[PDB]
Amino acid sequence: KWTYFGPDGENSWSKKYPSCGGLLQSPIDLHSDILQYDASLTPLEFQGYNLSANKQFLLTNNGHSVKLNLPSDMHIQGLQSRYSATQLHLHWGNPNDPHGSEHTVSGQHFAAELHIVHYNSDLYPDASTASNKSEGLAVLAVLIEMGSFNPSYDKIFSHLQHVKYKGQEAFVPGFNIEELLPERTAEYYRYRGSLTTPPCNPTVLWTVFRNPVQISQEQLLALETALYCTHMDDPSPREMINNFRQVQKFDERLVYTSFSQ
Amino acid sequence: KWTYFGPDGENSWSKKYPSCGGLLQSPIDLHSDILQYDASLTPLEFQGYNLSANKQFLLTNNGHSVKLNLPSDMHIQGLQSRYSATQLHLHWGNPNDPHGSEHTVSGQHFAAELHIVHYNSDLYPDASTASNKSEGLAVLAVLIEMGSFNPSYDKIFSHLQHVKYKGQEAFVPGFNIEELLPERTAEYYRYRGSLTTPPCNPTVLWTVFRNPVQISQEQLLALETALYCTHMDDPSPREMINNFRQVQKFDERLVYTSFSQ
Ligand SMILES: NS(=O)(=O)c1ccc(C(=O)CSc2ncccn2)cc1Cl
Ligand SMILES: NS(=O)(=O)c1ccc(C(=O)CSc2ncccn2)cc1Cl
Ligand SMILES: [Zn+2]
Ligand SMILES: [Zn+2]
Repeated sequence: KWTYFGPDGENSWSKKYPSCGGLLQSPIDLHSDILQYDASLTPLEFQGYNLSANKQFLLTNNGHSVKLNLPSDMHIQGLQSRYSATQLHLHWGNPNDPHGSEHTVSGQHFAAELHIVHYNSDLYPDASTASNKSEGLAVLAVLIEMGSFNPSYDKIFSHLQHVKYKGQEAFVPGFNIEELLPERTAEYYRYRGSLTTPPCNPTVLWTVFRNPVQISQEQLLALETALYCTHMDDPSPREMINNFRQVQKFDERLVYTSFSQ
Repeated sequence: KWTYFGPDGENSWSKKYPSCGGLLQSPIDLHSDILQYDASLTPLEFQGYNLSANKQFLLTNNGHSVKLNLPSDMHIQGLQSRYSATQLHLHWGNPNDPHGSEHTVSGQHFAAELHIVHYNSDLYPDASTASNKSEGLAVLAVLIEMGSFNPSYDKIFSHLQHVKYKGQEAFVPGFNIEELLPERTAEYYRYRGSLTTPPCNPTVLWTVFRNPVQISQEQLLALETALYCTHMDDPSPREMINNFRQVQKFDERLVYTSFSQ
């Protein structure tokens, strides 16, 4: 029942979820004083991302974001264990303030952010089990800016009116998830952090790509107006808007970059 | 006991201090989309700021900042009530990331920030009693950046070595506190917010001057390195660094400015 707004908003999540008040919290502001190039951050490879258009994948409103379940044969190659996909979801702002990324760069929000959540399948049976274990999760984050219409993100957004309320589910035909990543995926920021939602487990290896992708103003408006945190029949509806956490203190951490300049 | 780092850091303040998770929280990012010129915002008058050079004022390290006590005949004229001074103090970062103001401007931190705390003396007998009451407090905030040596800030900084550890004290001879204000004090941001420290009561009328002041690199490194949060005998000393709160969400609200151009 945590939220992003009001009594149950983010400054109160530590009252029920202790790790939200603990170390290694995400998101953070990516700024020069804390960046250091690391030549050992070699390119990731995205395997099994081209999902069959003849198969379908479950989209669900979970009361906090919209998530698409992903198959465990989809994985990242190039980390020190195989990380297999489990779901992707987004964070965004609202129609009058389309500035709802979680990570910021030199103090600036992007319009929205996509997280593709993977868990260490070499060591764990599922993401749920991985989530409270050492380097159990790895997230790929894409910063999203207002720009051109994006047909690939639209393969998710064209289903939003069928998942408006908490608990609703819809099926999305498979498409190539790598089309949601930006240009030059070899350039990224890497750091050790946490889930950005309760229970804020400090068990995530973050990769934030350097380059944003664009979606249009109309696609942002659809995402910002389609969805509710609450059930269909709730007499106290709450719009799913501004579902991003503020940046966190970077208390002694560095962020490592695969690009020098 | 509340701190800015570790288990007792800002995400954890709302357990004991519930207003830290309530409405009207400060600090905030001051960015162009939420600014609105208000011609009602006339210049404040700083009355009794030229402190008798024949009086001494108590400087303390209270384990959270360095604070200078101020006399109640020093006040602001121009508000709906008279607001009398009680104390000033500062917030800063650390030498590896020397960007520790509390307010930001277009997403950017300044090096440090000075707050001159005043209370509504027309309504209340002292700042403690006013702190949790309607219209209780008014703070002037000066943004600080690195540049020229500043003799006036040195009137406080030259006593830092005497207040290294928590509980220590020193006496500062009176000087003209208006020298700590920037140029063109007619130009400011104004909004209703809260204490940025526990108990975070939403009872502060903020005035953040538009223009920063400068201190030298050596004065800024002194402020960042001079003080500890802990008592002198504490076998586990903690440096007093990064003593600023992260910015808070601020949606469907305006910050009024005395300047348009
Ligand atoms: N916003 S984010 O940080 O990318 C994030 C959001 C939700 C989840 C999960 O729910 C993973 S499954 C789980 N996690 C904790 C406790 C039981 N199950 C994981 C991640 Cl990495
Ligand atoms: N950082 S800040 O927001 O300028 C701020 C910091 C501390 C104090 C006080 O200590 C006011 S006196 C007091 N406050 C709360 C409880 C008992 N006494 C007041 C303000 Cl406005
Ligand atoms: Zn996320
Ligand atoms: Zn302060």
